[PDB]
Amino acid sequence: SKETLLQSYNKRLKDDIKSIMDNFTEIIKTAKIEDETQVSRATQGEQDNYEMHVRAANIVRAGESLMKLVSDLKQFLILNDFPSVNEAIDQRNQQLRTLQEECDRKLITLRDEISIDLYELEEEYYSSSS
Amino acid sequence: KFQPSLWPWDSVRNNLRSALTEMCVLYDVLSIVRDKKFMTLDPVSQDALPPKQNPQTLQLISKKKSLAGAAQILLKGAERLTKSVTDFNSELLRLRQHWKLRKVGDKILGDLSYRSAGSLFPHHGTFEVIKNPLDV
Amino acid sequence: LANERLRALEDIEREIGAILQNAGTVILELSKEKTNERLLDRQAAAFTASVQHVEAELSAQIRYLTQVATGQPHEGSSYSSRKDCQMALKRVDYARLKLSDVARTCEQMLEN
Repeated sequence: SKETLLQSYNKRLKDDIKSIMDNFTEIIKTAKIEDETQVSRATQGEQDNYEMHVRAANIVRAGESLMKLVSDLKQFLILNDFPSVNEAIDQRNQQLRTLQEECDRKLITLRDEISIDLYELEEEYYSSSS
Repeated sequence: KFQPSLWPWDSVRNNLRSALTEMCVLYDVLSIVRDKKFMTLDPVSQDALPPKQNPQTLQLISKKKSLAGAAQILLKGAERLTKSVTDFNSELLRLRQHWKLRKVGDKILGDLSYRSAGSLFPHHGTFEVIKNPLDV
Repeated sequence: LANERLRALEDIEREIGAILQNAGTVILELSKEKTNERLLDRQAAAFTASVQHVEAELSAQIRYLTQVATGQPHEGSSYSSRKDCQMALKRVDYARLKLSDVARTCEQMLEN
């Protein structure tokens, strides 16, 4: 339903913000240097490098998901935000009415001028001697 | 030499299966260690002398390199977003500004008939909207 | 119409700014010497302010969308006015063609 879709959007937003914050905080925490005990410097360093790269990838993925959320929200607004549909419909209607009225005024003035010319031509043609 | 039709993503499988071999080596060695037969354990007190101050300097250079790679992937994604934003929903703006639209399921449909304008014509004008920027 | 959409565009740009501020902060932390630790604090506050107001804008817009959603397909339209405008324009076109024909017969009469 509409409620269900809006809830789902809220869930996605909360999840994305939470993920960006958590990944950044975890990267900062690993960035701490600590004294080693039973971790074998080389292994500890490679594991830390992998963790940082994976978390950065996760942050970028969360940003892409936030872009997807913004796009979905834009689609919902363009499709069913009733006020803006009403202002678009009304503006379209008023513009088309003004164009119709301009066309009809042009046609009516054309008819009157053509009618006066027709009167002159009728007098000339019917009163021709031949 | 042939594999289940995976001609891209083969080298990732090589690295992952090499990891799978050495992880099976770890499971193997700790399992045969875990039984008393075929492998045994002896507690030995032995000590090592570190020739250089290894945790300080090694943790330093490794953490600066790790933070370098992390900032690289982050800022590369950032500039990808910059070039990525610099067109579909603008055409949906224009199309909704002229036409009557709705959404059912994932599909986005539109009405083409004058039934909003008063015709009781037994034919629905449902046209689909298809991203291809936009088509009908 | 341009208002809420421009808000969505701004939130797009600020998501980019959030990622760039993350990247700039770890850029400054990766430096061998990072003298501008005050600027590190400024970039950190910039990052957190970006994430927080992105959350604020998107939460506000989901709330506003919750207030004006109906689940019904909006039975309004603007078809009849477009139809009448098309008929008016085709009246004008018909009169143009007929005036061309009358002017052509007048040119044939005056031409001799």
